[PDB]
Amino acid sequence: QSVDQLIKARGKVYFGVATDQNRLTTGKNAAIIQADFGMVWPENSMKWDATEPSQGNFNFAGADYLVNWAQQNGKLIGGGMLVWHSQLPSWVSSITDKNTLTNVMKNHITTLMTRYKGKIRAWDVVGEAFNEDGSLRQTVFLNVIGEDYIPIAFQTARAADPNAKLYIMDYNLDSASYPKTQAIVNRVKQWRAAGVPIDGIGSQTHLSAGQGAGVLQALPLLASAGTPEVSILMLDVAGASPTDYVNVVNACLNVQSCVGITVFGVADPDSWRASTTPLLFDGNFNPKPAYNAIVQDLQQ
Amino acid sequence: QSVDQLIKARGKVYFGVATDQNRLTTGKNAAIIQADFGMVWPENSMKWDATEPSQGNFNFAGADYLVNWAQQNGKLIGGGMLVWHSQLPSWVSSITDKNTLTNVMKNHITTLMTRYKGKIRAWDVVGEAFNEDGSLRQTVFLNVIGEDYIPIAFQTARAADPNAKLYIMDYNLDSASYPKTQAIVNRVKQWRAAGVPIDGIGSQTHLSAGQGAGVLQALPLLASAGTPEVSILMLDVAGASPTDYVNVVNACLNVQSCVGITVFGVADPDSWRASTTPLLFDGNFNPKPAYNAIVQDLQQ
Repeated sequence: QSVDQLIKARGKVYFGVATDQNRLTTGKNAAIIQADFGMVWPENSMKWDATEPSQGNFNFAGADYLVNWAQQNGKLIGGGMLVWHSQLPSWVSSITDKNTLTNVMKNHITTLMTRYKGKIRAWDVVGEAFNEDGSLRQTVFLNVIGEDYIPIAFQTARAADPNAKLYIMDYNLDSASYPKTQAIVNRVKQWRAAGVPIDGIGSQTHLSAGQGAGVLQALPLLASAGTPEVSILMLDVAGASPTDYVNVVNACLNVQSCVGITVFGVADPDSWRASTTPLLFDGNFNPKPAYNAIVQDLQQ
Repeated sequence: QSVDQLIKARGKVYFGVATDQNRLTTGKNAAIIQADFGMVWPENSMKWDATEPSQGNFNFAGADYLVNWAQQNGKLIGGGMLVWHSQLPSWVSSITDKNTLTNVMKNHITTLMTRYKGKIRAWDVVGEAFNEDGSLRQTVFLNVIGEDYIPIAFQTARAADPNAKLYIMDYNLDSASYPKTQAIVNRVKQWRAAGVPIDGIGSQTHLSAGQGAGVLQALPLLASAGTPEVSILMLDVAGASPTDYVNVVNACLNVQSCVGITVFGVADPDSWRASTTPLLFDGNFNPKPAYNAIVQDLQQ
């Protein structure tokens, strides 16, 4: 039974999953995504070291495959990250000239978004821009361009595909009392009041056992930044307890601006932290109790 | 225990496995490969749709990753397929001029091989070139260029990297009485007598329960073509019976020119036919009975 259908029935946009070409051609991933999920997200195939490994040499084969598969099968598509310090090729982090890096950043955004113009529901334009204390992370982009790199990236992205929702993304936004959570709210409010086109906050939710409950307060706080959308992104939960997963889903239902949830893979052995069996299907592609508890929660 | 260490002790070159970047960053695949396998073969990253999706414009991000991982961890590397009708961009298959397709084919081979010159033990230069009845498969290469496309491919390959072993590969070479088995032997003997540098036949061994016994007669028949090497490539066996797998390993051991065996993935859920559970590790990354039977067989 399909959690995407059930969550749409509750007024949300999607229940989604990260995937890529070799997932869709192995295992039972393609069948499960067709039946049970409404949106796909590139596991790796749109990050910077995958898509522009040297200057101007774009690698689009993998993303092309995912985009075509999604369209053929009637699924929504997300993408990102456009601007991110991890998985950043050395040729970008070596740049010290402000104008050069500004144009490199603008060209990377514009080329990716233009290739799939109109087909991508939402992009994470900037990711992991905050330190844990809430100050801005001192990446090459902050150090060289300055604080306006975030305004410039969103402005550039809006011009490239005016139809896409533009998100800022970060992790460790799972507790309301955490400084990072409050800082991103305060900065996003101030950017949007200055005209920066930030449509969404995406919360990359990687939880330990028992941390689902805290998202019931954190997600409302993120929503108070006033963005039209917020999302739960790349969700997984060590142990995959029903309680944790149901708490996260209910946080999504409780927050009007929360458009949906994306889990970080289908089956446990294909997780980046597989020994914590943190996903909704087991190594035999059977649904786990957490999957069934979500169905039951969404039916009510 | 490492099947690769054990097969090396019986005088063979490797026990290998197919993999790629997102396998190495998820599950337990990297740790099992480090401990137990001696060679890696790209699941997808070196095929034509991934490496030359528009004419003359090459994508190497995924393949570079695999080659660097392998070098860092002391593993042999295989590559392919260079010339293959599947996963073939439509810009190639719509060429109708013989000289243009020949140059396109030569440019694809030379670029890939030159980039990793000296780092790749063996290349599958041509794949799946035969029909089941033993005639040559009518691909764009055969139709536009003619049967000379296979000599041209290998000659070009030998010039691009003289240190690499050059292989032709095909499937359903698993029975000594099947027409396709004798047919590839016939043609390889004739090509080699004409000076075509075919160093190896790679037998893409995808078996159903009970077919391992036939490989004991088929692989020596393949070896009668006189190539320096033969190999078992992309091995998997529906049901993963110890008896089938041991029979395949013993065929390798019995054939002087068989240099090793490559299995088509690490764990069952990541197989292209996962429902047949055809690999040596299960969905929790535990070694299966077939793995332990291979260990015992290699120690006898």
